[PDB]
Parts: sequence; C-alpha cells; structure tokens
Amino acid sequence: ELVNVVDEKLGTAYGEKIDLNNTNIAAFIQYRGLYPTLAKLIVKNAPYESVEDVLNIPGLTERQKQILRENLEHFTVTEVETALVEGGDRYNNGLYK
Amino acid sequence: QEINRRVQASLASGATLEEAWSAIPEKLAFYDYIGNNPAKGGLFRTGPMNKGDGIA
Amino acid sequence: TLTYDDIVGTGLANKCPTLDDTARGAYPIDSSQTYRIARLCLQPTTFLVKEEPKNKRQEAEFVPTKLVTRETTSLDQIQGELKVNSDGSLTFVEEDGIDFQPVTVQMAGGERIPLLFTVKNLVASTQPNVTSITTSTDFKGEFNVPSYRTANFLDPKGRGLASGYDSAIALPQAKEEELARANVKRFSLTKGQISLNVAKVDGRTGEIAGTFESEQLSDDDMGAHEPHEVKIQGVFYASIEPA
Amino acid sequence: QGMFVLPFMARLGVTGSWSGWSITGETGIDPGFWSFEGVALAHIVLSGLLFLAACW
Amino acid sequence: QAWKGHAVFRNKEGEELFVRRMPAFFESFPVILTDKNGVVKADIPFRRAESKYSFE
Ligand code: CLA
Ligand code: CLA
Ligand SMILES: CC1=C(/C=C/C(C)=C/C=C/C(C)=C/C=C/C=C(C)/C=C/C=C(C)/C=C/C2=C(C)CCCC2(C)C)C(C)(C)CCC1
Ligand SMILES: [Ca+2]
Repeated sequence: ELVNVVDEKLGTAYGEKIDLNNTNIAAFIQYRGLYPTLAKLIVKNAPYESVEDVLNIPGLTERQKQILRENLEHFTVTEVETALVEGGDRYNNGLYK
Repeated sequence: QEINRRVQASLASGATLEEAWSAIPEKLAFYDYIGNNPAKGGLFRTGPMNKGDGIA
Repeated sequence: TLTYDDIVGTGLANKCPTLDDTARGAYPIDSSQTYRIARLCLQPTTFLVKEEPKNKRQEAEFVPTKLVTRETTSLDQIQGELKVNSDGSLTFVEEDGIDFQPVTVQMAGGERIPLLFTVKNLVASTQPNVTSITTSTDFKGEFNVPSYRTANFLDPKGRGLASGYDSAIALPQAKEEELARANVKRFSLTKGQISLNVAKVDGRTGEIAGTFESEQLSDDDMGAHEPHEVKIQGVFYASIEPA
Repeated sequence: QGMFVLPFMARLGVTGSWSGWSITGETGIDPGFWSFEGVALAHIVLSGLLFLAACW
Repeated sequence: QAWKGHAVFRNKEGEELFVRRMPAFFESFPVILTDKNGVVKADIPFRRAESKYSFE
C-alpha cells in the first residue's frame, strides 16, 4: 500500500524529460536558451495540462515562443506532486554540486 | 564461479535456463551468500548465525 | 515608532501590532475599487491539542500545552488581494509572506507535538453585504497544511523521500514488511480551517485587529505515525489598502 | 499498574507530576515542588543526609 | 481499553437468562444460565451425549 511517490514518479515521463509541473528549475540549464528567463516564467505559471500550454504564458515575447517550440520535445507534464513542489523546492531542491 | 561453471555446462548440453539453474544444489547456492561469510559479524552480536538473518 | 535596536531581544518582534480601544470605527468598502491586505500578522497565544481518546469514544477534549520552541511562532508580512464579491462579501486570497512556523508544544507527561502552524494558500471570506468593515465583520476560511518536514528530510537512520536510504541498512537481513511504514516516507497534505474575529477597526487608516482560532493537523513524521488535531488561538492584525 | 507507593503519596495529597498531569486525569496543573518527583527527590536527599550523620 | 457494554442473554422463547458468576474461590467455573427465579435454562455441557441445555 505504501509508496515512495518520488521513486514512483521516476517511472513516469518525469524520469525522462523536464516535467513542467514538477521538475526543479536547474533542469532548464540542459538546453540552449531556457535559463533563467524562461525557466522562471515556466515555474511561476505551472501547472500545465499539456506541454503545448507552455506557449500561452502571459507576456511571452515572439522569440521566447519560438525557443519554447524548439524545446517542446524535451518537456513533459505529469500530475503535480506535492512532495516535489512544496518547500519552494522547484526553485531550490537542496542540491548544489 | 563453480555455480556458473555448472550452469554453463548444463546450457552447453542443451538444458533450458530453468533446468540449468534447477540442477544447482541448494547447498552450493547457500555457500554463495554473504550471511555465511565469517567476516560479517559483530563482537557483541551474540549467538548462532540463525539469530541474525534467520533459519534458512 | 520603534527601530530594530529598540526591539532586538525583547520578544516584541514576535508580537503583532495592536490598535487602541478608541478604534471601534468602520472602514468603507467601495465595490468599484480594488483592495489588498498589505500586512497580515497572526500571533498565537494558546496551542491546544486534542487528547487521543482512551477508547470510550466519548468527547475527546482539546487540552493545554507548553510551548518549548520560544518566541518563534508568529505569522507575519503576509499579503494578498482582498476581493469584493457580487454579494457584498470580501474574500482574502493569500499570495505570499512568512506564512508558516514550525512549533513544538509539550503535553502534560512530556509528549512533544510538533506542528507546522500555517495559513499557506489561505482563502477567507466575510459574510455578505460588507459595505464597511466593522467590529462585527469576520473572516472564515481554509488553508493548506503541507508535511512538517519536506521531501529531502532524512531520518536518524538516513532514510528519506527525495533522498536517503530506502531500507533499514543496520538490519541487513531483517524482514522488510514490518518496517515498511518507517522505510517508505510519505508526504502529507491536508486542510486547516480558520476564523478571524475583528475586534478593532481604524476607519481612517484601514487597520484591523482581533482574535483568531485555527484548526489543523500536527506533524505525522512523514507517515510514520498519526497526526494530532491542534487548535491555535491568538490575536491578528491586518492593514487594508486600495490596490 | 502494580503501583505500591504512588497510592500512599496520593492518599495524603500528592496528586500531580512536574510534567503536568494529575492522577485525577487533569492537565496543565502546577503541583509546585511537592509533586511525586519532588517527594521522591526529598526522600533521596534525606537518605544522603542520614547516611552522613550515621558516619559521624 | 473499553467496556463492551452490558450483555443480555435470551433463549429462543425470548426469556432473559442470567449467567452464574464465578465466586473468588474458583480458578475455573462452569457456564450455567438461569431464569430470574434460578431455574437452569442453558449451559455449556462437558459431556454432550445427554445434553439438554446446550446453547444450540
Ligand atoms: C574458545 C572459547 C570459545 C569460543 C570461540 C566459543 C564460541 C561460540 N559459542 Mg561457546 N562457551 C565457551 C567457550 C567458547 N565458545 C565457554 C568457556 C562457555 C561457558 C560460559 C561457553 C558457553 C556457551 C553458551 C551457553 C553458548 C555459547 C555459544 C557460542 C557461539 C556464539 C558465541 C558468542 O556469541 O560470543 C560472544 C562473545 C563476546 C560477547 C566476547 C566476550 C568478551 C569479554 C566479555 C571481554 C572481557 C574484557 C575484560 C573484562 C577486560 C579486562 C581488562 C583488565 C585486564 C584491565 C560460538 C560458536 C552460543 C551458541 O550459539 O550455542 C549453540 C551459546 O548459547 N557458548
Ligand atoms: C521528614 C518527614 C517526612 C515526610 C513529611 C514524609 C512523607 C511521606 N512519605 Mg517518607 N520517610 C521519612 C520521612 C518523611 N516522609 C523517613 C525519616 C523515612 C525512613 C523511615 C521515610 C520512609 C518512607 C517510606 C518507606 C514511605 C514513605 C512514604 C511517604 C508518603 C506517605 C506517608 C504515609 O503514608 O505515612 C504513614 C505513616 C504512619 C501511618 C505513621 C504511623 C505511626 C505509628 C502508628 C506510631 C506508633 C508509635 C507512637 C509513639 C504511638 C503513640 C502515639 C501517641 C500520639 C498516642 C509521604 C509523601 C510512602 C511513599 O509514598 O514513598 C514514596 C512510603 O512507602 N516514607
Ligand atoms: C523543617 C522542614 C522539613 C524537614 C526537614 C528535615 C526532616 C531535615 C533534616 C535533616 C537532616 C537529616 C540533617 C542532617 C545532617 C547531617 C549532617 C550535617 C552530617 C554530617 C556529617 C559529617 C560532618 C560527617 C563526617 C565524616 C565523614 C563524612 C566520614 C568519616 C569521618 C567524619 C566523621 C569526620 C520539611 C522538608 C518537611 C519541610 C519544611 C520544614
Ligand atoms: Ca467582532
């Protein structure tokens, strides 16, 4: 009955891609042009029903939408996991080097 | 090493994986388990090995 | 008005601003304007814990406790929009602030009860037809209570949710079933309820004060044991301003 | 609970603990010094003083 | 932990039956139920072959 929800989440797309609804902000450093400007807007405007909903963030520039489109393939969405988003952990998850 | 040797010889004589491993005596397999290694104990961990991991 | 050096070390930093007895006025609400709470402060004075009922299934009461974590308990610098609704009611939507404190209280006999005293994501509303906020106004609302420890927290044996071992490594050949509840950390998220009773209003400044009562669960140690029910009583202060 | 001396303390008015409980089931009582613990401590100190007097 | 409540025993005819209580002298005691006038109405038999008062 008892499940570690973080381990479980590693078996979903969360474990394969940047989950726009859960993944810590540092992950956006993996690809050109996402950090810190887009990273901030994405985390601030989460959750999303689908990856393509990220294109609808209010105030995005035309260039930002293009960059987002180029990176949709690296993104996913799964259900919000309380354990990953509480504590401001998406902005600092206690991991440094 | 001896377990793997016996399994390979079984596989080479046309056994299935199930058959090859089923042919390994339990007694040989039990030697290949760290709970039977004498360098895994404690000075004040008293009594039979069975008192730790259990009766196999 | 006091400076940091006036306040430092006195215990005043953990108290909410108060209003004088003359402040029994009314603060006009204009349904055309936007409003905000610039500062909400909540200062607990009493923590009560519901006794775990013997087994009579009779009335289990909330009992007094002793605070052991000192003057570290208040919620403050909380802000958010104050909506005016169709029916003339007000809805405060908490957006940010110092909106949680870990608190440990001690029951008679020694049992320590940690809790995350909080109003995170508070949405609280008045009665309908609040043309002016008076000493008859009150707010009732719900808030979120996340796990007292967050996902990185490691127990004394190094086990955790987002980090740590996933077994009892000191008992290498123990049967794992009876240790599952200790080995598998779970993150709690529940709801709390709060009432704010306005007792004082400065009609000129838009400052209000009064008493609060809140109810929420205590720490469950990442799913290792059952939380306790806690009732928190205290005073509050809020400054309302046109947004 | 097999309590033997506790009832004798209770019989004469010692009913509370420093830890906040009372044998009548009250909470948040202050028994003052003469809790069950205070009584116990007083007897231990008396024991020590009588021991010293015995030596003299 | 808790009182289960007061048990009221009744036979098929709906008459209230009363379990005979164990006196302090007895380490073990039979189970005998009587009506309000002390007439035996039910018991737990030892020998079953000539039982007439079984709960069944
Ligand atoms: C050569 C000596 C020797 C050895 C190797 C064994 C070996 C064994 N015995 Mg046997 N046994 C022995 C002699 C020995 N025994 C003697 C003399 C008796 C009579 C008391 C027994 C009676 C006995 C019983 C009843 C049992 C065993 C059992 C066992 C097994 C578990 C041992 C254990 O848990 O140790 C634990 C060892 C320690 C905790 C180390 C002790 C260290 C001491 C206390 C240090 C003292 C320090 C000193 C005071 C410092 C002084 C400083 C000063 C100079 C300044 C193991 C196969 C158990 C078993 O499984 O049987 C089937 C069992 O139940 N033994
Ligand atoms: C210094 C004063 C003092 C005080 C205030 C206490 C107080 C207490 N003691 Mg401690 N105690 C003391 C000294 C004291 N003690 C000393 C010096 C000893 C060593 C002997 C003890 C050994 C002791 C024990 C073993 C116990 C206590 C216990 C207690 C508690 C219950 C008392 C009770 O039921 O008495 C009952 C006393 C009597 C019924 C006295 C009977 C008097 C006889 C009948 C007198 C007969 C002779 C007389 C001359 C006849 C003529 C009388 C005349 C008026 C006509 C209470 C907290 C109890 C407890 O709760 O422990 C934690 C307990 O078990 N005490
Ligand atoms: C009043 C009162 C009371 C009581 C009390 C009492 C009961 C007391 C007592 C007391 C006591 C009971 C005391 C004592 C003591 C003592 C002493 C003071 C001692 C001493 C000593 C010495 C000095 C010694 C020495 C030596 C040594 C050590 C060794 C060898 C040598 C020599 C000898 C040198 C009460 C609490 C109720 C309350 C209130 C009041
Ligand atoms: Ca009021």
